[PDB]
Amino acid sequence: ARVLLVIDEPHTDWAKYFKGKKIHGEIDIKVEQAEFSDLNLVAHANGGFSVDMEVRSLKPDFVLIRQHAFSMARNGDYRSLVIGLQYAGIPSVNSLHSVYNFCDKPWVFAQMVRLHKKLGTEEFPLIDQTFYPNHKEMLSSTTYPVVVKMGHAHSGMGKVKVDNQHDFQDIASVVALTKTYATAEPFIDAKYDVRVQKIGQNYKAYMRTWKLEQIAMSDRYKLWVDTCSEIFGGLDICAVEALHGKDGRDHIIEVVGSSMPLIGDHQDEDKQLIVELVVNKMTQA
Amino acid sequence: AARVLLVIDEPHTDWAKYFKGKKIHGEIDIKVEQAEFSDLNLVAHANGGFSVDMEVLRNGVKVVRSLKPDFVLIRQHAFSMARNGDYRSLVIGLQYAGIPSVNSLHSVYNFCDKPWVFAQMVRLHKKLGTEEFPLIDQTFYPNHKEMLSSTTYPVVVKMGHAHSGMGKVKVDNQHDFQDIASVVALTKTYATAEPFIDAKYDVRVQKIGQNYKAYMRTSVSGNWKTNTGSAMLEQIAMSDRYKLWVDTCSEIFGGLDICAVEALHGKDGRDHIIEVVGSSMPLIGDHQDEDKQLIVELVVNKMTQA
Amino acid sequence: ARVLLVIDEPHTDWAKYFKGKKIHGEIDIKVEQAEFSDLNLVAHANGGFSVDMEVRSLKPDFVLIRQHAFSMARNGDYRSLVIGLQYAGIPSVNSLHSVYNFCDKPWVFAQMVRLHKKLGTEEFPLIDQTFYPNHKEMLSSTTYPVVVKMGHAHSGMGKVKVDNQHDFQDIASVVALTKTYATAEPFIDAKYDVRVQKIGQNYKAYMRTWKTNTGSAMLEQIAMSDRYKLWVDTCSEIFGGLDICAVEALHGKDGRDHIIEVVGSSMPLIGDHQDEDKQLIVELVVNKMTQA
Amino acid sequence: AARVLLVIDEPHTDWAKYFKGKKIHGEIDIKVEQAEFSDLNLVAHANGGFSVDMEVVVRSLKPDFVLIRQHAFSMARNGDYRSLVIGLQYAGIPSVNSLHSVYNFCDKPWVFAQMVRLHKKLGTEEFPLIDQTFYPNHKEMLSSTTYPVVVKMGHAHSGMGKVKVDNQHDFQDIASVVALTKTYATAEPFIDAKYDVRVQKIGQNYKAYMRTSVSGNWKTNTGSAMLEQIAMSDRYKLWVDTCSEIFGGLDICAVEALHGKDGRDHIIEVVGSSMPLIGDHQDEDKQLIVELVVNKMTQA
Ligand SMILES: Nc1ncnc2c1ncn2[C@@H]1O[C@H](COP(=O)(O)OP(=O)(O)OP(=O)(O)O)[C@@H](O)[C@H]1O
Ligand SMILES: Nc1ncnc2c1ncn2[C@@H]1O[C@H](COP(=O)(O)OP(=O)(O)OP(=O)(O)O)[C@@H](O)[C@H]1O
Ligand SMILES: Nc1ncnc2c1ncn2[C@@H]1O[C@H](COP(=O)(O)OP(=O)(O)OP(=O)(O)O)[C@@H](O)[C@H]1O
Ligand SMILES: Nc1ncnc2c1ncn2[C@@H]1O[C@H](COP(=O)(O)OP(=O)(O)OP(=O)(O)O)[C@@H](O)[C@H]1O
Ligand SMILES: [Ca+2]
Ligand SMILES: [Ca+2]
Ligand SMILES: [Ca+2]
Ligand SMILES: [Ca+2]
Repeated sequence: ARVLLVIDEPHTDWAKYFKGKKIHGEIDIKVEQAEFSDLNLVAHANGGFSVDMEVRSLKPDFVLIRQHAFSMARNGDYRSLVIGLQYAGIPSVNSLHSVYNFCDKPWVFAQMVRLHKKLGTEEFPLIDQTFYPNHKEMLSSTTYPVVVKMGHAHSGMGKVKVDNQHDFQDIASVVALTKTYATAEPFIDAKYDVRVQKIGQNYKAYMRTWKLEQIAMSDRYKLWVDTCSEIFGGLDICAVEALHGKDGRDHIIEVVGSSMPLIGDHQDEDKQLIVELVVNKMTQA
Repeated sequence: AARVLLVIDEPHTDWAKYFKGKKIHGEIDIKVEQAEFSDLNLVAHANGGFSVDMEVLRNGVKVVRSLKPDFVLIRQHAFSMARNGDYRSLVIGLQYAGIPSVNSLHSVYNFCDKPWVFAQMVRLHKKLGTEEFPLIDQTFYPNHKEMLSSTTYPVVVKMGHAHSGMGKVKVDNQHDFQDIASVVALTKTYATAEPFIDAKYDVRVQKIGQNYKAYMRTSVSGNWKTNTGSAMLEQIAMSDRYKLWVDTCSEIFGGLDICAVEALHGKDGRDHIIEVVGSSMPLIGDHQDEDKQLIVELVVNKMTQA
Repeated sequence: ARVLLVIDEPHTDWAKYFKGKKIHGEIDIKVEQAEFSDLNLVAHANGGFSVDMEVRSLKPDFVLIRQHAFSMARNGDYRSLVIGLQYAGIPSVNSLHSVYNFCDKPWVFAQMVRLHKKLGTEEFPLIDQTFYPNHKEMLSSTTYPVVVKMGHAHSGMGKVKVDNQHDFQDIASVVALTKTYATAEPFIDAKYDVRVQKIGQNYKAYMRTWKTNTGSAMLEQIAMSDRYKLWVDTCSEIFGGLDICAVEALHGKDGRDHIIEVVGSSMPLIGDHQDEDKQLIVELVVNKMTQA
Repeated sequence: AARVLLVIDEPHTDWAKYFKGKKIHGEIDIKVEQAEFSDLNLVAHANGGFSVDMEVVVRSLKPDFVLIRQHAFSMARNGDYRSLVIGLQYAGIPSVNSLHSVYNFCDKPWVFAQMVRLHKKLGTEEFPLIDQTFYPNHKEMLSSTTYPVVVKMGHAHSGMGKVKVDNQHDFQDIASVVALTKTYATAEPFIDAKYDVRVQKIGQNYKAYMRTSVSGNWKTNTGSAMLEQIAMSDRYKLWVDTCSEIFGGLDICAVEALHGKDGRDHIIEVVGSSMPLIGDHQDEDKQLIVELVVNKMTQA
């Protein structure tokens, strides 16, 4: 029986979705589930290794990662477990390589910058964004308001709207206390934001209208996510988020990996899709 | 043999000049060494032995010269949560070596957490009452989790331990407060929130030894932070009111030789004390040269007592 | 009913030890107990405040601190809670001031360095320790072996025996990764080590028979000498006074004593009089609460 | 319009000297700008605009290329320059080694993992990777099968954080120290080495040096030691060739291995473009690096 470790919150019962699924028609799949916070491991270059949960130990043959491997908030650093999993040679979705490299939002943005550079604005409208290695480079902005995003954090954390020079200077003084990097980008007066996802070969576009209706995929939206899905060796599960300004201009602000939240009326379909995806990946091994 | 005095301060002020010709007991000369925290290190032995190492730029070659100070004057902030602003171990080292200081090393170490110092003012306020010691209403949050909301807006949020306006922001509403709380989570430290005061001006009452001065500061750049941007300073008369403020605060942590009390003066006529600073308070106004001389007098007298 | 918050692990049922105890003869005492890791609070300059536990909230009239307030190990920093309690103006044992100042072992040691300078080696034999603000000052050592103690940690953590120059250099390079200070001191070929404790006005001395801290060891309560009493009485005066404290010393095979540390109100209770010590602590707390 | 090359290296090597007279496509000049990570900062815009600020006066530049000779990360205070690497990539500035490999080289265990893969593929005979155990944090550090071992704490250089442990009691003391570093660590068999070897590869040039101590230290990079260049073998060529393909390709790299007294080799690490130049051919290596960079610059 093949052991699949799914790093995810307890709500979604992954064992339920993998129930009955078999590799090559007879190799059963056992599902072990737990959050990053309850895991630890030890890996040997020789191949031996063990993942400890809660305390029960297991040896996953594969891993599905649905949780953020890193957050600059307290207790959110799980990079060393990602390193350990890679060290033990365990295959995963998304790839451990992409997971590790997704641990710095500006590092992932840089990849889109390169994409934007090749494709041009009419094909890939990447939002205008500025990167600051530290607060010392934060002096002012061309226009206001702007959205400042501090360090590497999720669910709105560390993201503030700044309406003027004085406030910017204050916010910059706060970046100094985070002792990390930050970005600033034009605040978009949005009519709504859209997220284009891609799981394996399935695509879906959702329209949500400061901080849900499924729409039709377009060739434009497909290009956005197809191009983004190729970074860091390829992302099996990813999505592109863009803001649609009242003036009709689109602005791509981010690309998410395998921890992207499932949304809308089809969360069930998407989980099954992820299951189909992981089963196929496990099959090849 | 000359007594060695180490002054920890930025190079803008040349203390050697101010201590020139000052003698202890009339015949002992004072040799002044000066440097910033960033260029200092030391080693201290329980038996009394010790050495202070100072990095100096002697013509391109980064040279380290060691000294054995008999006394120390601390004019720089020993701690800041900004990168490279943590000099607490040097303060511990100086105390470990038993070096006398101004202000006392004990007070300096205990001044490394603004809310910890503020707690002393809270005690003094419960004791003296609002009429005589109008401490501002402030709330202390050990971490971001307890930052849910405020009774009134706008509020001024002060993150961790920092200076010169660093880490302080004005928040006008509930939604913005929640965003700021999420930022606090990224600083991974404590934070305080206090009522934003529409101030006519702010004032600072200082006490150097037995010399008192009060200054009023007004912004002329539309900065609610009057220490940020150009502003106007006006020295004002000392009052019994101002004197009580700095006298009572000057007694904390065993006694502060150099200290000051900052208060905001509302447009509605109400005063609000927001902080007491130690021996690293910036000299201000048009009497800075006098204050430096007052500090020499104080230090020389403290050195004589040893 | 006065509320007493006891910060300690659950192995000790403080509610039981305080059961029946009343202040002034009629005011009952309500005991709330929890570890630092399960606590949070909010304090206002106006006197308002709340301590949140686990989630249930309380308003302690007094606190007894039995847990280390600071450790450089991950998750061990509770200094902000000690600041909060002081900000809320809550009385404590030991005093919150002393607890805060005990959060840097070398800072505490510095107080003993002064006592030693006043008393003299014959009265107060403080061990020959060296303080390094950071690793850059860690070059060598007069003698070997030495014991290096990194940062601020407990129960033997971060402490290592170093036998030679080269090993010292390697260990110094590790201090660099801790990004904090460290101390070095002569390794004592100890016959045994002793701990002289003082809880209120009750004194006890125990002899324990290289880290007698780690693994199985034997304890023998020994007589208090005036010498021992002097060590703990003087150390008990630092930072405004310690209601609970103990001095640790190493006794070398050559007959010499070496004081290596004074612990505060979170000192572990040891030997066979631990129940009595808890009872002495209860008496102490009740006396303190009565005066408020 | 001369091309700007920013070299991130310490003042010792005068890179401008080595690039003097070199021109792209025959006529385009190359201006060399040099500085250490500590004296650099920058700003990058998604629109392409950007600037590098060097404390020389705070002069600012717009490198057309970058050569990185300095470690981008160290867990010692002030050794974290990862955000500058991210910044350079955000600005889309070509580099040697690739900024991608530089960023991924900021965790020794992450790189070692790559060498684990190659070992699984190649076998001990061709790729004798040392027996190493990775610990995410001090909690899994219970004991060792054999002693003595070498504990390598977190991510650091020049011997920092590396200690020899001769027994269980000492392993536990060191485990408690790791707890204080609040990071990962690895443990590996201590090798009674006759000497240790390093096989380097710069572009298409290979070299192999052997180093042995003479100051009494097991860390032969600490104290007086003797270096001796030796002959390249196909065994060595395989080592550096295989590792040079990781993270999209390493322009400059080397594989370090220990040669036990029992005759066995043990590979312990692969370094990137900030590997120190050793031996009697440092001038030649700096020249090979100039050629490599000139070529890379030519292609852009
Ligand atoms: N530049 C901008 N202009 C206007 N609104 C913005 C901008 N950037 C972000 N927002 C708004 O803030 C929301 C959250 O921003 P962002 O997606 O960066 O946060 P996040 O922490 O990555 O979110 P989550 O983790 O919930 O995916 C966006 O959905 C959008 O509504
Ligand atoms: N609650 C407040 N309401 C109104 N203005 C405020 C408030 N708090 C601070 N300010 C303004 O900002 C200035 C700086 O604030 P504060 O003194 O707290 O910062 P700081 O970092 O300690 O600065 P410095 O080191 O210059 O003392 C005050 O002098 C005042 O002008
Ligand atoms: N200099 C020394 N020479 C010899 N043995 C020593 C020395 N320092 C410490 N030890 C031994 O190690 C034990 C624990 O060391 P120490 O008390 O410094 O550690 P700790 O972390 O404070 O421990 P605990 O929290 O148990 O008090 C001592 O009781 C003694 O047995
Ligand atoms: N397992 C081991 N057994 C024996 N000697 C070892 C072992 N690991 C390292 N050494 C010795 O220590 C030296 C330095 O170790 P290592 O290369 O791990 O350190 P480093 O910090 O990466 O140093 P550098 O950056 O100079 O490469 C090696 O050259 C070798 O002589
Ligand atoms: Ca998002
Ligand atoms: Ca102030
Ligand atoms: Ca102890
Ligand atoms: Ca190496």
